[PDB]
Amino acid sequence: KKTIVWFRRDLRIEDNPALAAAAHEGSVFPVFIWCPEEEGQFYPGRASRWWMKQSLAHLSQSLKALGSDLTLIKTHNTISAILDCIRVTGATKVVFNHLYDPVSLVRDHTVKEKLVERGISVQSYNGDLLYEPWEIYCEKGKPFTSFNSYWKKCLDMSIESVMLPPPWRLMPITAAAESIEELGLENEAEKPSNALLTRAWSPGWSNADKLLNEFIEKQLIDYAKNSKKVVGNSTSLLSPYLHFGEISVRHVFQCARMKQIIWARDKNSEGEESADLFLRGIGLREYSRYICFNFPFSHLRFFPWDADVDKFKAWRQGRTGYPLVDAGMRELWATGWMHNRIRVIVSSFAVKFLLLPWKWGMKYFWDTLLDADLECDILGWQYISGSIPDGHELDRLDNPALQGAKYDPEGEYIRQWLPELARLPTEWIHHPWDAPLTVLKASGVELGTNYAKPIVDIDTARELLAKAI
Amino acid sequence: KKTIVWFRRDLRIEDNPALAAAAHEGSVFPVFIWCPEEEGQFYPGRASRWWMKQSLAHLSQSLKALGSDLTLIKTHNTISAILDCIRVTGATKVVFNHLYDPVSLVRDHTVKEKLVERGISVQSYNGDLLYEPWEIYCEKGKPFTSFNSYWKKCLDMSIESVMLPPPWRLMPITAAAESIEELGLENEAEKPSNALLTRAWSPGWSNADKLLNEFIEKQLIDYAKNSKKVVGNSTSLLSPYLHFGEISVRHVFQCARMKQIIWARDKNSEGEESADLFLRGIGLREYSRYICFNFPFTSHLRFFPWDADVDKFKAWRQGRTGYPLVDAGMRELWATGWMHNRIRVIVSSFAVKFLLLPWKWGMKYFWDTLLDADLECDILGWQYISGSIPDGHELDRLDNPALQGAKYDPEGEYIRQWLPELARLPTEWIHHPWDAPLTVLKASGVELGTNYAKPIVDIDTARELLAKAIS
Amino acid sequence: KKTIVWFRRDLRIEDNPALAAAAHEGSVFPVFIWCPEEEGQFYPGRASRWWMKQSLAHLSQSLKALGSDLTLIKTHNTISAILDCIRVTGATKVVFNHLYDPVSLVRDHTVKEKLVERGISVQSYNGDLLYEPWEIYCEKGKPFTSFNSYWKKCLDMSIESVMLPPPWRLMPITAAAESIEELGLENEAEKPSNALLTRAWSPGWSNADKLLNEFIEKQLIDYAKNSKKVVGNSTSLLSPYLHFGEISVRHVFQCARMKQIIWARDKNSEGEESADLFLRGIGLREYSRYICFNFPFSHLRFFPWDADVDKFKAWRQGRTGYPLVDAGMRELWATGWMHNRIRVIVSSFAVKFLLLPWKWGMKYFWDTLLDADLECDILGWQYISGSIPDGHELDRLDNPALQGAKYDPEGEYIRQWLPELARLPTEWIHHPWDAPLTVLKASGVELGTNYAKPIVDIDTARELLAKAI
Amino acid sequence: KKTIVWFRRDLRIEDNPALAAAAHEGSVFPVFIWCPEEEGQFYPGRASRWWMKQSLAHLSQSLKALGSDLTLIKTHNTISAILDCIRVTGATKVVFNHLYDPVSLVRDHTVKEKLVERGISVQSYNGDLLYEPWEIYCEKGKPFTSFNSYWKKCLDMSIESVMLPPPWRLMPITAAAESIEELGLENEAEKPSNALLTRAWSPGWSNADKLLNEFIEKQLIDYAKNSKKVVGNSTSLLSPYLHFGEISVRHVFQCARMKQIIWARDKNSEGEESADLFLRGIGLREYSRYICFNFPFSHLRFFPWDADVDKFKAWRQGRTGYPLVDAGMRELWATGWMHNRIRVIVSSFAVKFLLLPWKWGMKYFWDTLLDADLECDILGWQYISGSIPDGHELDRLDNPALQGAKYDPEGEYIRQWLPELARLPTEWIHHPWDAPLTVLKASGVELGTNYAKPIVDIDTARELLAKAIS
Ligand SMILES: Cc1cc2nc3c(=O)[nH]c(=O)nc-3n(C[C@H](O)[C@H](O)[C@H](O)COP(=O)(O)OP(=O)(O)OC[C@H]3O[C@@H](n4cnc5c(N)ncnc54)[C@H](O)[C@@H]3O)c2cc1C
Ligand SMILES: Cc1cc2nc3c(=O)[nH]c(=O)nc-3n(C[C@H](O)[C@H](O)[C@H](O)COP(=O)(O)OP(=O)(O)OC[C@H]3O[C@@H](n4cnc5c(N)ncnc54)[C@H](O)[C@@H]3O)c2cc1C
Ligand SMILES: Cc1cc2nc3c(=O)[nH]c(=O)nc-3n(C[C@H](O)[C@H](O)[C@H](O)COP(=O)(O)OP(=O)(O)OC[C@H]3O[C@@H](n4cnc5c(N)ncnc54)[C@H](O)[C@@H]3O)c2cc1C
Repeated sequence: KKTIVWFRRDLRIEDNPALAAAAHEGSVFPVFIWCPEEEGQFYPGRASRWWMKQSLAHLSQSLKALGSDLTLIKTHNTISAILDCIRVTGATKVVFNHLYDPVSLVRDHTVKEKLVERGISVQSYNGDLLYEPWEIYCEKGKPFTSFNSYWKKCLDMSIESVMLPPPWRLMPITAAAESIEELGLENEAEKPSNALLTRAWSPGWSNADKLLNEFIEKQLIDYAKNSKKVVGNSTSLLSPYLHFGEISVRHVFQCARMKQIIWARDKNSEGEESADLFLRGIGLREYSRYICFNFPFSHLRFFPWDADVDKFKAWRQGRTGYPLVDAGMRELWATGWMHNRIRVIVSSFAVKFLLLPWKWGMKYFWDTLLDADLECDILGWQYISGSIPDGHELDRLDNPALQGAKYDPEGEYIRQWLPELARLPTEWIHHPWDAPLTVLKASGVELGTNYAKPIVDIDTARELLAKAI
Repeated sequence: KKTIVWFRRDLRIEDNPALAAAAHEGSVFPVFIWCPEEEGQFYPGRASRWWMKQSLAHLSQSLKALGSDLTLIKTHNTISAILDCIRVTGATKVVFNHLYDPVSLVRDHTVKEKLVERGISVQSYNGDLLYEPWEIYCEKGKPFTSFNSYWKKCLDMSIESVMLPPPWRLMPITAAAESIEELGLENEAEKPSNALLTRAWSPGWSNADKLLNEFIEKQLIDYAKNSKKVVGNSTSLLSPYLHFGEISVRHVFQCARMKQIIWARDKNSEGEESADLFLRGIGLREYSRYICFNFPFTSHLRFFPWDADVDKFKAWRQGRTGYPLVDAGMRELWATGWMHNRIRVIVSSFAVKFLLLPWKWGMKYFWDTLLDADLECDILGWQYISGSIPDGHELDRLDNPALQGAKYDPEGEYIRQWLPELARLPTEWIHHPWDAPLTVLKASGVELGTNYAKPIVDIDTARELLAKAIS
Repeated sequence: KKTIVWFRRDLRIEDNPALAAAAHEGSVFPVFIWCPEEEGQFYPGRASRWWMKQSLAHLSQSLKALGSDLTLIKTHNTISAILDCIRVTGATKVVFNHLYDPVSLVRDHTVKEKLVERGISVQSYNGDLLYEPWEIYCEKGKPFTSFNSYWKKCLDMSIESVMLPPPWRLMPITAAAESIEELGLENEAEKPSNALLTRAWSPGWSNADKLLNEFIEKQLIDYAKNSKKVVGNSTSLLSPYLHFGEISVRHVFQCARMKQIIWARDKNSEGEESADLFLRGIGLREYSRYICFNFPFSHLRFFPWDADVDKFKAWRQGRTGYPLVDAGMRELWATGWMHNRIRVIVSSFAVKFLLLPWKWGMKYFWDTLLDADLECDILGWQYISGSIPDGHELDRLDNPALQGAKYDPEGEYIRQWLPELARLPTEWIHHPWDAPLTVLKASGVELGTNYAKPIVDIDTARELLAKAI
Repeated sequence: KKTIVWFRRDLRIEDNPALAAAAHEGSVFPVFIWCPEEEGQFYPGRASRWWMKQSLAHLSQSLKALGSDLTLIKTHNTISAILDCIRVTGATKVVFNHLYDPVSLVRDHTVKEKLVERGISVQSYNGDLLYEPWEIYCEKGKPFTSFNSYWKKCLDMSIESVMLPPPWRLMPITAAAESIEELGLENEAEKPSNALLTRAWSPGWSNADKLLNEFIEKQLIDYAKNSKKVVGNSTSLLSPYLHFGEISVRHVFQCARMKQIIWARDKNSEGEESADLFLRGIGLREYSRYICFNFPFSHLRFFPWDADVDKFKAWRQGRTGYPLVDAGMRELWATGWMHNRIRVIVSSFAVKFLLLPWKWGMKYFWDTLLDADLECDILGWQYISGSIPDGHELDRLDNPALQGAKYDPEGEYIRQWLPELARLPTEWIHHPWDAPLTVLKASGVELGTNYAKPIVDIDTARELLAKAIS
C-alpha cells in the first residue's frame, strides 16, 4: 500500500490514529497542504503562524529520523495539491485527522467526494478530541448548552484507545509538483520581533511531552488553588500545544485521571479537586467543539456599538487606565499568552466598558495569541457577551476593587507588569482613582502623566450600558 | 452484561485488556481464586508470596475506589470456584488474561472447555506480553533457539496498543460464595522477618508506575553505562513489578522507545544506545516465554552425579564460601530479596560448577527468596548458565574471581557494602583474598579462616574435577 | 562598671567592639539618641529611615533576649540626652563606635570634650570600617588621590582582630528619662507605601548573617562574571546592611579572603578574579571614608545648570525616553536599590544630559535609597562629575547603543522593568529612536503613545556640554 | 623581624594565634619537627599517622600559596633541630602553640629555658582550648571533681575572641637544615589499606571548614534528638579535625553560640537545647585537657585480668555474638571512627564482659582511630572505669535489650554493618541469643554457623566480677 497522511493541526507522532493507520499497511507520504485562500477569515494570526513555523520544523525533524520527511506545499487549491501528490507518489489511499472549524468541515467532505469517486479510498480518524460531537445525546437527543449538564454525562463510559508511535517508516520513490520548503508564515519585516517569543515558549511535540512531566508530577498536586491565582503561569500552559495537536488529549486526560485515582485512594482531598479543576477544564475544550459543530454562524446580537479606533488602540497598548486590564494586555503581547481570568477581564472591558465590536477584540486575540484556537476563542466570547446560561450576563460590570481581590491577591500581578505602580498598596492597586491624593503621591503615582487615568469612568459605564437594553 | 474478571498475575489497571474489556460492556466482578493444590512443584515461594499479599491488599483498596470490591477466594478446585461465582452474581462472561506457566497453560484452556459446555461466554486477552509465543513464525520449523535470531525478527514489525483505565465500575448484587478472608500467603512464625522486606521494596501498582517514571526520566540516560556494573541502582529494579503484572510490557517498552526517538533527532549518540540494551533486556523476558511455551516442563534434563553435600549447601545460602562476589551476592539476595543479573550468573555457576551441588537445590532457594520469582525467567537463567542452551555459557567454563570482579565491580565498592570485614582490603585483592600476600592480608585485617572464611573450593580443582567427570 | 553603649550606625551585636568592651567590664546600658536637629542635610531620607525602624526593632528584641532592653531617645541635643542617661544610671563611662560623616565627626569630639571635663571616661573604637583613614600613609604623608594606588597599599598591612557577641548582660536597673518609644522615622501619610519594601528586603542583623552564608558558598564563586550583568540582583546586596552597620566589614572581608585562598591553591583562575572584584569593591567603601576624611568639600566644580523642574520629574518617574535610564529609575522606586552600573547611567543622565544640579540628583538618591550612605553616594557623584583622576570625564557622553551591549546583554533588563519594550529586539532595545519605522510597529512601540520619545537628543546634549567649557 | 613558626598540633590558618602574630612581627619560617623517639608511649597509631601525613601535605600546599614553604624535619632531638633552624635563618623569636600532653608539657617548657638562656625570644599562645587549664580556679584549692560542676564555672565569664588569616608571607634567604621531604609515617605494607580511608574522610583544614559550615547550618537544628542515635551521620564528625587543630575551638564554639542567640528570640525550643548539648559536648573536651593537666600519666588499678589472646582477637574483629558490639568494631576499623555511645559499649564490653586488660583496648583504639586524642581517650576509659564520680561504676553493665531500645531504634545500624542480621526483627536484633527458635530459623540466624554465639554470658560477667571486687 501507498498511504498519504495529511497533517493539519495534529503536529505530533504520538497517538496519531491517521499516522498509526499508515506505516501499519504500507508506505507513507507525509504532506502539509497550506492553502491560505481557502482559510478565509480564519487565517492564522501573526503569533499563531510563528508557532506553526516552528512546530512544522520540529515535525519535519522528527519524521526525518523515522525514515521519511515532511513535504510542505503552498497551493491555490487543496484538492489540486492532493491530487497532484497522488500523481507523483502513485498512492492508493489518503488519511488525515478531524478538524471541526467551519472551513475544514466543508473541505474534509469536499476532498472526500472528489477523489473517492476516483477509486481512491479515504479514512478520517478521531483526533484532538476524546468524544466526537456526534457521540453524545441526552437519551432524547437535545443539545446540552449547560456545560454542567454536558460534562456530567461525558464522564460516563470512555471507550477509546491510546496508540503508539510507528517504529519504522517507508517512503516510495516519487517526484515533486508545485515543491515549496518554508515560506508564507513569517514576514521579513517582523521576524526579529517574532524571534523573542522563545523566551517563554518552545514549540514541538517533544517539548510538549517535557511539559507533561513538569505539570503532572509536580504542579497538578495543588492545581485547584493555583488556577484561582492569576500571577505566575499558575496553570499548565498546555493551550498552545493542544491547539496545534502536539499533545494527544488522550494522554492529557489519562495521566491526569491516573493521578486522581491515586489521590482519591490516598484520602487526599486537595489533589482530588485539583484533578477535577483540570479535567473539567479539558472538557471545556471538548465543549467548544460540540457547540461550534451545531451552532456555527449563538452570537447573532448586533446592538449599537462604538467603533472608536483611538479607544481601541489604547486597549491594545494597555492604556485604558485600569491596572488589571492594562497588565493583561501587557502580558498578552509580551509572552503571547495570558491566564483565563485575564482574558475574561480584558474582553469584557472591550465590549462592556468600551462598547467596541466583539469581532474587533477577537481579531486582536486571533492575531496575538499563541494558543489562537477557533472553538475555544468563540466559546470565550460567548461567555462574555452572555450567550451561555452558565456565564456572566452582558449587563454586569464587576467592580475591579473586589474583582482584583479574588484572582490577584496582594496585587502581585500588577506590580510585575505595571512597575510604575509597584508602591501603590494592595488596597488601591486595582483602582488608583479611588485612593486619596495623600496616598497616591505617597505611592509615587501621578494619574495623568505617571500612569494613565481610567479611560472610561466605571460609574458612568454601568447605567450607560443598561441605557440600551 | 455481568462479566467476571479473573485476576491472577495482572495486578494492574493502567493497561489491563481483560479489565478494560469488561466494565465497558456492563457490570464487573473482580475475583482472585487462590487454589494452592493445583499448582505443583512450583508453588509460589516464600518471599514471592509476601509480595503477592501486599499487592492484593493494595489492589483491594484500588478497586474499591473505582466502583467494585475484590472477591478473595481460596478453594480446593479453581473451576468449582468459577462456577460458584457465576450463579451467585448471574454473570454471563468470564474474562482473564494470558499466563504461560505450565500449570495455567493446561487449566486456562480447561476452564474454557468447561464453560463452553455450560454456555458461559469466555474470552482471553494478552495482558503481560507484547509478542505472544505463538505470534512469531518462520517459513521453516521450530523457533530460533538463539535470542539474537529471535529478537532480530521481533523488531521487524510492531502492531501494539495501550488501553485506558475506566473511571467507573459497577458491582453485582446479593450474596457471596467461598469467601477467603485473605489467608494462606504467610506463616505466623515468619511474619516479622518478612516485614523487613519493606526496607527496599514497596509493592503495588502505584509505586510501580512511579518507579517506571523515575527510571525512564532520571536513570535511562546512562543505563548502558551502569547496567554493566552491580553497585547501587545499576538497573531499573522492575523485575518484581513486571512479574506480577503491575506494569504492562507495552508501557515499559514504549516509554524507552519514545525516549529513544528523542535521543535520535537530538543526536544523542550514547542515549539511544542505552535504550537498545534496556529494550533488549525486555526481549530476554519475551524470549523466556517462547522457550517455556514450546518446552513446557521445568532443554534442561542433565542430572549427573551431584555432590549432595547439605553442609556445603547451607554454606552457599548464608554466603560463607570465601568468594566475595558469591558471598556478597547471597548476602543481598537474602537481605533484600533481589540481586543483580550478573551476580545470579555467579552465585549459581558457583553452585553447580564450584560445589557440584544439584541445580534443583539452588533453584528452590531462588524460588523462596526472590520477590521476582518468575517461572519463565528462573528457568532460562539456569539453562543459560549450564551447557543447556548455546546462547552463551557452557558446562566447562569457569571464571577467575579476580578478572570477574574488576570487570563488573571496579573499586570493589560492592563487597565493602555487604562484607564490612573486607573494608580495608584493596581492590587489587578484594575479589580474591586468598591470592593476596600475607603482608597485605594482615595489613588489611582480613585473616582467612577466622573472620572471612577461606575459599571453600579451589579454582584449579573445580576444573580438574569436572573435565575428568565428563564422558 | 556602669557603661553606656551609644548605638548609632552599628546596628549589630556580633563583632561589636564598643558592646564587647562594655560587656566584659560591668553593666551595660544600650541607648540610641536620635536628634534630627543636629543632622543637617544628611538627615536620612524616606527609604533609609524605614530601614532604621526595622533594624532598631530587630535590635531591640535582640538585646532584650540577652539581658537589657534598648532605649531610643529623640531629643533637641545629643549631649543633653547623654548627660540625662548618665544622671539616671550613674554610668561612669560612655562608649560608642566611629562615624566619619562631617556632622557626626564634630559631635563625637564635642561629646568627648563635654564628658571628659565632667570626670566621665569615654572610649571610641573602630566600627563599620576595616582600617581608619588615619592609619594608611606611605613614606610621604600625601593622601591617595587615586584608588589604584590606594587599595594596592591597604593590602600590604593587616592588624585587626574580630570578637564574638557578648555572652551575658545585665542592667543597672534605675528610673529612665525623656522614653520616646518610636517616633520620627515614619509618618502615617506613607506607612502602607513603605511596608511594601518587605517584598525584596528584610532588614536586620541576623538577616545580614543569613545573606553572607548564601552569597559566599553560592554566588561569590562567579562574582566576576556576574558583575558585568545588570539584569537582576547579580551582586551581593550587602550595601544596606554595611551602611547601617548590621554586619562588620571584617567578617565580610574574612569570608571572601579565605575563599580566595581556597581558590588560590586550587588553580581556580575564575574564583580568584571573582573574590578580587568583590574585595576591590569593599575597598571602594574603604576609599569613600578616606576621601570623606581629609577632603571635606573635592567636589566644588560647579558649572551653569538648566534647573528644569519638569525635566526633573521625568527623570524620577522614568519618562526620559531612554530605556536603560527609565528601567533603572523604576527599580530605584520599586525596591529602593539598583545596580552600580545603573547608578552610573542615571546619575550621568541627570547632570550630563538634562543639565540638572548634582545636588538635586543626590537629594533624590538620598531620599529613595535603602543603602543611602553619605561616603558612598558622594564618592559616586565624584566618579560621574570627573572629580577623580581614575573616573569618567565630564566632557564625554557614552552612546546607549554600545553602553547596553557592555552591561546588559541579551536585553533582559528593559523587558522586565519596561514591559512595553518586550518584543523590541536587542538591536534597538537600548535606543528605539534609531530603529526604522517598519520595526517600530513590528515591535508594537508607538513613541507618541507607548514609550515616550527621548526628551533630549544625544548628539545635541554632547555638543551643548562643549558649548559651555 | 624574623619569627619561626612551630606547627605541631595546630594545622590551620583561620585562627592561629602563634601564626598570625608571627606574620605581623616579620618573616615566617614554618617548621614541623617530628622526632618519634621523644614520643615513646604517646606515639600516634597506624591510622592516626595517616591523617597526619595527608593533613601535612595539604597544609604545606596552602602555606606555599601564601608565600612561605613548610620545612619538614625528622630529628633525634627536637631542641637540636630548633637551634639548627635559627642559625641558618637568622631568626630572633621562636613561636608555637600550646599542647597539654605529658611529653609537650615538659618539652615545650624545656625549649623555653634552653632558648631563653641563649637570648632567643619565645612566646607560646593558646590555640587549642577556650580557657586554658590554669585559668580556672575553683573552691579554694581542689581542682574540681566532676564535669557537671566544672563546666558551670566556665559559663560565668567568657572573654574570648578570634583572629584572621594573614594574606602576606615572606621566607628568608638560604637555610637547608637537617629538611627531609617525607618522614616515616606510612609503611609500604599498609599503604593500599590506608588509602581506603579516603572514602570516609577528607582530612585537612580546608575540608574542615566545609563540614563545620555544613553541620551548623543544616544538621544542628535537631542535634538534641539525633545525638543519642547512632545510625548515619548522627553527630558532626568533628573529632578528628579538632584533634589535629584544623579548626579553632573558638570558631566551633562561636558558631553554635550564634545560632543559639537567633534561636532564642525566635524561641525554636529544640534549637537552644541542641546548642546546649553541642557546646557542653565541647566542654567535655575542655574538661579532658583539664583533668589530664593536673593529673599525671585516677586510672591505676591492676586487678587480676583475663589476658586471653583469643578473646582479644574476637573483640577486635567483631566476633563476640553481641551485635551492638560487633557492628561497632566493624565501623571503628572500616571508617576509623565510631559514635560516642558505641565507645562506652565496645570498651565496657572489653573490660567487664571479657575482663580483658584495658591497656589492650586503649592500644587498639590508639592505632585505628583518626581522632586519637591523648587528653580525651584517657578520659573516655576513665568514664568506663569506676573512677570518675559522674561515671559508670566498675560493677555496672546494661542488657543490650535496653541499649538498642533507646540508642539504636529500628535496628538500622546493625543491618548495615552486619548484613547477616538484616531479616532479624528489630526486637531481638540486639540480642539474638534470647530470641525463640522459631524466629531464628525464620530470620536465617544460626548462632554458631553464620553469626557467632555470645562469647560470654551476661549473667556470668556480673557474678564473676563480684568475686574480684571484694
Ligand atoms: C475570551 C477567551 C478566549 C480564549 N481563547 C482561547 C484560545 O484561543 N485557545 C485556548 O486554547 N484557550 C482559550 N481560552 C481558554 C483559556 O484562556 C485557556 O484554555 C487557559 O487559560 C490557558 O491554558 P493553560 O494550559 O494555561 O491552563 P489549563 O486550565 O491548565 O488548560 C487546560 C486545557 O483545557 C482546555 N481549556 C481550558 N480552559 C478552557 C476554556 N475556557 N475553553 C476551552 N478550552 C479550555 C485547553 O485545551 C487547555 O490547554 C480562552 C478563554 C477566554 C475567556
Ligand atoms: C540464574 C538467573 C536467574 C534469574 N531469575 C530471574 C527471575 O526469577 N525473575 C526475573 O524477573 N529475572 C530473573 N533473571 C534475570 C535477571 O536476574 C533480572 O532480569 C535482573 O537481574 C533484574 O532486572 P531489573 O528489573 O532489576 O533491571 P533491568 O534489567 O533494567 O530490567 C529489565 C527487565 O527485562 C527483563 N529482563 C532483564 N534481563 C533479563 C534476563 N537476563 N533474562 C530475562 N529477563 C530479563 C525483566 O523483566 C527485567 O525486569 C535471572 C537471571 C539469571 C542469570
Ligand atoms: C552615583 C552612585 C551612588 C551610590 N550611592 C551609594 C549609596 O548610597 N550607598 C552605598 O552603599 N553605595 C552606593 N554606591 C556604590 C554602589 O552603588 C553600591 O555599593 C552597590 O551598587 C550596591 O550593590 P552591592 O552591595 O550588591 O554590591 P557588591 O559589589 O556586591 O558589594 C560590595 C560592597 O562594597 C561597597 N562598594 C562596592 N562598590 C562600591 C562603590 N562603587 N562605591 C562605594 N562603595 C562600594 C559597598 O559597601 C558594597 O555593599 C553608589 C554608587 C554610585 C555610582
